[PDB]
Amino acid sequence: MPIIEQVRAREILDSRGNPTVEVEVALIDGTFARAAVPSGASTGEHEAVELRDGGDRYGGKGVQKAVQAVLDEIGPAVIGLNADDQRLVDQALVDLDGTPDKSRLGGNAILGVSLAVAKAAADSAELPLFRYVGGPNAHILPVPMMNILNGGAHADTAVDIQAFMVAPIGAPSFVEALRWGAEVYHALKSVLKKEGLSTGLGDEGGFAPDVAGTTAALDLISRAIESAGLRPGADVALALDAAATEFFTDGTGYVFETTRTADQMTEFYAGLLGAYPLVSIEDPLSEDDWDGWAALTASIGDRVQIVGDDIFVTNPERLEEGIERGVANALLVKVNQIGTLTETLDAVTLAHHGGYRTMISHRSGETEDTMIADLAVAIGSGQIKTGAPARSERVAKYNQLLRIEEALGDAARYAGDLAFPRF
Amino acid sequence: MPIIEQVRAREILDSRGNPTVEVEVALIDGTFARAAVPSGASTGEHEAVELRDGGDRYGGKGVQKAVQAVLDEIGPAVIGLNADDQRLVDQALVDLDGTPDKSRLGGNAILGVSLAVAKAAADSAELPLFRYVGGPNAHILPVPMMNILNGGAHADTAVDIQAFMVAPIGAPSFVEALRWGAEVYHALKSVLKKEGLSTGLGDEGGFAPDVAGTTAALDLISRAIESAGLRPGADVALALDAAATEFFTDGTGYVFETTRTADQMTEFYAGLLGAYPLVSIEDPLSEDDWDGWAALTASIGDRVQIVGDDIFVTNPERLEEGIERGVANALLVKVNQIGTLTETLDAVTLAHHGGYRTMISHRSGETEDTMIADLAVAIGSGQIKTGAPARSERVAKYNQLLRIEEALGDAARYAGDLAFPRF
Amino acid sequence: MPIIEQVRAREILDSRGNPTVEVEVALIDGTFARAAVPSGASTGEHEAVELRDGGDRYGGKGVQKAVQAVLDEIGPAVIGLNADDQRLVDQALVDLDGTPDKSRLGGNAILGVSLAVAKAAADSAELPLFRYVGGPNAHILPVPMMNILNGGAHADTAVDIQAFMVAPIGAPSFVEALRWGAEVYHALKSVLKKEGLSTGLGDEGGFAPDVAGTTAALDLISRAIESAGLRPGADVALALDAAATEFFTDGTGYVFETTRTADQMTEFYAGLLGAYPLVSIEDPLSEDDWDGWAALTASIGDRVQIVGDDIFVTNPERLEEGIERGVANALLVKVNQIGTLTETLDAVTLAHHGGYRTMISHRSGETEDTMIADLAVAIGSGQIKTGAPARSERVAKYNQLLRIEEALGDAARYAGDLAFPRF
Amino acid sequence: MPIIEQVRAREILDSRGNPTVEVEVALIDGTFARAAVPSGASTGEHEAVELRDGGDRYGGKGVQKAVQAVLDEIGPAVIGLNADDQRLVDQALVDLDGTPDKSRLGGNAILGVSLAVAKAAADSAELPLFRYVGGPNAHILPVPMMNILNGGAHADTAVDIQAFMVAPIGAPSFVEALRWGAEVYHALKSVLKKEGLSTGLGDEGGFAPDVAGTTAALDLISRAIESAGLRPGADVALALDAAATEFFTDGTGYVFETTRTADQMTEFYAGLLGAYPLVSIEDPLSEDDWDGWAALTASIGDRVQIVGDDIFVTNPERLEEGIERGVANALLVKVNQIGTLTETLDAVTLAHHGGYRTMISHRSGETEDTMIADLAVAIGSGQIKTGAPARSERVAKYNQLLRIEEALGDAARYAGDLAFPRF
Ligand SMILES: [Cl-]
Ligand SMILES: [Cl-]
Ligand SMILES: [Cl-]
Ligand SMILES: [Cl-]
Ligand SMILES: [Cl-]
Ligand SMILES: [Cl-]
Ligand SMILES: [Cl-]
Ligand SMILES: [Cl-]
Ligand SMILES: [Cl-]
Ligand SMILES: [Cl-]
Ligand SMILES: [Cl-]
Ligand SMILES: [Cl-]
Ligand SMILES: [Mg+2]
Ligand SMILES: [Mg+2]
Ligand SMILES: [Mg+2]
Ligand SMILES: [Mg+2]
Repeated sequence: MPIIEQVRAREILDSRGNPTVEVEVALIDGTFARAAVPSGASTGEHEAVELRDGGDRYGGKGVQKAVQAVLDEIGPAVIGLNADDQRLVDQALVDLDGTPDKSRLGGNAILGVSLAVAKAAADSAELPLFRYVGGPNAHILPVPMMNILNGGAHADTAVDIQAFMVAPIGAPSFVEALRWGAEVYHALKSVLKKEGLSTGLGDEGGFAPDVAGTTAALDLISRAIESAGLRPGADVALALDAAATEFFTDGTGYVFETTRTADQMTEFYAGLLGAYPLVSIEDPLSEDDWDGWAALTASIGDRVQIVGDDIFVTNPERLEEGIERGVANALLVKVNQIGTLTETLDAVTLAHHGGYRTMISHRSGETEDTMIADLAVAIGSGQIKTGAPARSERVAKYNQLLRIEEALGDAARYAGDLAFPRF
Repeated sequence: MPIIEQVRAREILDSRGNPTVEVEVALIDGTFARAAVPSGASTGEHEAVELRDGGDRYGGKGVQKAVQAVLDEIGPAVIGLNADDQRLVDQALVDLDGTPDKSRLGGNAILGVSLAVAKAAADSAELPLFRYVGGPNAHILPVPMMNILNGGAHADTAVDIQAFMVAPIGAPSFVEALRWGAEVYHALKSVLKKEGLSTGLGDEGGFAPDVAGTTAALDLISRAIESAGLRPGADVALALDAAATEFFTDGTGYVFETTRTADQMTEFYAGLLGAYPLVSIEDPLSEDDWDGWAALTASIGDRVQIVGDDIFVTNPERLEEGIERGVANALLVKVNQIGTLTETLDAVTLAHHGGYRTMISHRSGETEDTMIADLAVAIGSGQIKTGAPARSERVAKYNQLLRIEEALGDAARYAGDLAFPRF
Repeated sequence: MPIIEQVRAREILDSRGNPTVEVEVALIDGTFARAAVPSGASTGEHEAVELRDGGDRYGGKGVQKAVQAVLDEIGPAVIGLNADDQRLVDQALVDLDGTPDKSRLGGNAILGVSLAVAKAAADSAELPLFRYVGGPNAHILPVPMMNILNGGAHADTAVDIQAFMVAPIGAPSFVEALRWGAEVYHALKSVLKKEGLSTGLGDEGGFAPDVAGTTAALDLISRAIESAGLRPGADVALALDAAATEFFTDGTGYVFETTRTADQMTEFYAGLLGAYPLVSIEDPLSEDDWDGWAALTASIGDRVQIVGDDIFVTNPERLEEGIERGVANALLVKVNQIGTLTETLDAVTLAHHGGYRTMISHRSGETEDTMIADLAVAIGSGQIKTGAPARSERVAKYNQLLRIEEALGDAARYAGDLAFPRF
Repeated sequence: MPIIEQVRAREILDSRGNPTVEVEVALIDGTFARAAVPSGASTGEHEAVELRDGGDRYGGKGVQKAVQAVLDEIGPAVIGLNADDQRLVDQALVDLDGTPDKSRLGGNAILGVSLAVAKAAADSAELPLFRYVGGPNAHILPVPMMNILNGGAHADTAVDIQAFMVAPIGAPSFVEALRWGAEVYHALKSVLKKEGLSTGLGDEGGFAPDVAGTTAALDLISRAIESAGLRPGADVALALDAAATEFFTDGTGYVFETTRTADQMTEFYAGLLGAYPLVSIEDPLSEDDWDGWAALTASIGDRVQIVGDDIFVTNPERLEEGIERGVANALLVKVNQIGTLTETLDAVTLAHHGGYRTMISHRSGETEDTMIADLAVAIGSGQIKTGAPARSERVAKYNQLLRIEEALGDAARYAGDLAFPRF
């Protein structure tokens, strides 16, 4: 019987050396599971609240209050529940907290317990996590959307686009797709050395060279793909996270490379589509620019995937508003933006039912936890955004997808160019 | 370890007294599961082939060849496989057969093994079948689309529409929705007695009274809903299976109540939408009328759900062609039209990803097997078509949904009017 | 019974996106364990040989030959052995290979199997890995020697010292020591931003700012410690990896910041000891400069720990030669330099018996594997070198030490300033 | 789970027929273990206190108070602890007692519980005791230091040296080394019969013939080695326990064979090194003669192992003082001198880290318990002092080393002449 017996939490460090929550759940059958919670560098206004300790300790970023909340309140509210009743457990966490944004117990305390319970349920059932969450039909390995060059608020350069990604869509399999991603990243390291540009890594393991702007960054990436013996677009296509909220002024406009309107940003993005093998653009406009996004999606949404991150925050409520308004055609899925597995899967359901694609995403503050790799296959997103093929908080996810591919055998299918029908 | 050890089959009878396949699978951990295969009265041209024995025995409808195929060939090909690898098992069945339409081993032999393996995997994992297929997020109880009055090729009347269904969309829960369906069906029995019309049941448990046509049948149903103390549309809405292939002549047109064109049938259906609280119409045109369907879906598809049954036959290939052509907005899901659980779930995936709704369906020849009730919740269709609340091959499904609702507790949600946003 | 039943290997990626070996071992009692192998960016001449595939794939760095060697040859030679007989298993791996430097099967294939077997033995015995390797007396949490600023061959600067580390020796506990390391690293990020220097990370997660030389780097670190509210030396002391082989010419001398002799390098190092709270210096001279090292150890060895890395390569044979010659007073312990757990522990034994201290070390190419954290406590080194508190291939080790500290309860002791009696 | 459930004690007799403590521990998984406590004939001033009953019974040497202390107080303080947490259990015993020298509960009550818990933990983990204490690297069989001729306070003769030992350093294996020890002991019996000297045994199973002094005793032993067909020094070397405290007067000097100073005793010992194949001398000076020992160790410590017994009493505190002062180069390890396994292993750690060798030792009052044989291999001392190859309280240890050698197979290594690099 997979009845919850014990729930504990501890403070560990994330991949930027800031504290985060790790939760362990033990079931009465001796099943033990452990889940760690990611954290964003900068966050959407609309995200679930992380409980942070304040004061001097770790710059105010301690999570001892979250840890105490798991031991004093969450444990006692969920011990005796069946870990298979993920929706009951998640509803009891949400009711316990009693707030819209999980500001009392913290989204970080609550997601910790939610993910650990799911992991314990899967172990008890003797099923791999992808198969317990997705059922026996879970088999699709995601195209890895790999951040290899950074800009925006995440850089000390004149590039305002936050992330430049490669997507090995033409690969026959996920094992070959990871290798393609790795070989282009290694060749970009060599191209950067040869141009005398910096090869220091950012948070996501990508390079942050000081370059002129968006097209200069895309040209270096294209050179890297060719240098790896691969064809841009057919083999390795491109994607962006503009994260346009970071360069947007409330009620004013987009300060980009020139102040521009939503419609001008769209002309820019349209220009990039004509010049480059772009399959996806994330957050091309800001998190509350509902009019701009609708007009942009109407303009270019037939030609490229448009991903809502900060505009949706993995929230069914804000995503429903977007589907209604014809805003974006894809949802970035961040479990810690919403706080429970159940609410994450309701958002994925709302998207998938509504014709929108999904992309599972890391946070800039990640851990050795690989659960999003299992999530990406469980929900059959066909797309994952979990960093450069460097820094093991990113690579551990890619290694877990290798293991999932191997375990599926001839049942595995790599999403490849079927993730992006518009390209 | 849920390794397949034994696979046996026997000939049993379906709900019309014709033979069908039942398969039992035993795993090395002592797990035992049993699955029975439904059969259609009349079938789509494009369905997986049922192996039938021919000769005198049971009118040519014996399934001893299918039973022998399970023992001589399928068992030996899948023993030693892990029952958790549903896609490997289904691929090995499809490769074993080696034909497009499963004409060598039979769709009936193959689906038997496929469904029994899935059931055995769920038992081994100690999970209810809905939760093993759908994962921990499976929680949505379907609106029951209950056939209470028949016509077409299934009748001796002037009604050409095959099925008239009630849909208790306004109910707060599936337990109340089943009761509403039952009380309207009982009141329709009383209305029919009072009009001197026949109360003999058809295959699906609905009545087949000799009435004038479509609007006469809808009026009697509306009287029944009011007689039960319920409001037509707000509480109990209406749906149809025209099954228009049954009154279509190849290259000619629709002989309906008058020969009509696809566009004329659409004017008729449009007329019914203005006069009646219709939420869904299945097969309004014939199985290969791709032009007619596109024009109909363009005309009324914003106003009502349009379900493809015979046009799609639960086939990813034919459904892809429909999505491309803007044909229908819903897929009728019939596991035995395609032959494996895996191919059924790929069709559901293709639909759900593509913005199309799904409705799990019985066949006119059903069994005491309740697996489609678990399927409807697993895939979160929000809709099931499994007969009148009479004849236990129909009622056993409704009873299994009660048990699933009870087991989910406060996690259960009834789809209600959210299954039909267009109404 | 912990009899080895199955041995498998797969190619995964390390923290620099290059391939490495991961090995899984299953025992007949159902115990399953997984071990990943690290890889050095540049290597000592004397290290165990890594089998690499060559050709185009992953730049020649594929490990498919190593993976095949684990499946074709190692598995068959160790299945049926008791996983508790670590020395028998390691001797059978060494005899199987039949070469001095493990050049036939590869140090990477062999260490994979060695570490996985040890992990499986610990799981079977139901003991944490630190307690199975070190016995019930294992309780000492290491001072973390955290690389926060890089130079040498690992940089594009004028600093020739490869690694600048902080050592929180004055902390009351490992949990406080990790926090001190994290807060100084965060304050160094702020000091670097304020001097307009690069905050891109190197392989070990440290910063690589373009600075003048050794004393400029030490001054920035000292500013960071003070900025964190900590006292240099008393709270946070300093350590170096000169890696002097990287700037040494065979038979010629040390090109450093000026060509210098071994004795001149020693005058430099002696100067740094008078000016800075240095507790340790690794590889102050080159890997085969036996005369230089003896004279340096005689000169300053009473005043500071002198660590042999490339001079010893975790080899009992080369370490014995050093003890005999009065060369160094500490051994850097790198399991993959020697290839088996058993030979690693014989080197630690030879050192500890001989009055030499040990420091467990990461490689620049690391994985999500945390086994060296368990090793550092098992052998009671009191010292570990496993990166900056950034990049989870480094932080996962620090998180595992937190978990080990918590599990020991009041039995835990933090090595603190007792790791460095000379300071 | 190896949780302590029951702790009982009984009074048994030691090898001299005096009472001692035996402790049994039962764990909740059904593991049962038994440990007996040795006792010294005469003791160091600084040893842990043995609780003795006083009065008439067994000459005042009853241990009923110790037995009662195990049942009334120790059991209740350690039941519910994990037997794997040896340091927590030992700390709880030390805190319970609350005294420096364990004078309240008794070192004999406390060591009984400590050793039984360790044995129970090893059984629960299904590991031999040497492997549970020493980890998988424990493999070194000790040179047996076998007392074959006695003098001092342990005799009625003019020999003031307490123990004359043979050390079969040249043997290829422990099985051959035991045989060499046995054959020399049998030949010494024959040499003694032929000189008309007594063949009655002392407490340690050695002979106590009435001889002239030290050189007369060494000559008889040398004759015995030759008579066995072995070469003195190359095959069988010699060692001494002077136990010089027994012939030392507080503040006065050494009454030996002549009153002598520390420096004169050293001239004597130096003379014996020139004339005889001596590898080790234990307690050459008295337990508090810190100046004498330093000067002696400076004089001859390069030429022979100098073992501290009564000067260290297996106490980390007194051993630290010796390492600081350059006093001795080896620690005699007597678990009952300190009272817990944990404090014994901290003393071994302090020694081994500090370049000092260890020799595990029996007490003159021994039992059928063989645990020190497992300890000697666990800590890889390479040396054990556990009597003549006569009297089964001595031989049971040698028999247990045979069993440990056999169980290690080709992983076993005999320390041989590598235990004594100075010879
Ligand atoms: Cl919820
Ligand atoms: Cl869309
Ligand atoms: Cl998707
Ligand atoms: Cl298939
Ligand atoms: Cl649609
Ligand atoms: Cl649906
Ligand atoms: Cl070896
Ligand atoms: Cl030294
Ligand atoms: Cl050390
Ligand atoms: Cl202690
Ligand atoms: Cl020494
Ligand atoms: Cl030793
Ligand atoms: Mg974003
Ligand atoms: Mg139909
Ligand atoms: Mg180094
Ligand atoms: Mg003694």
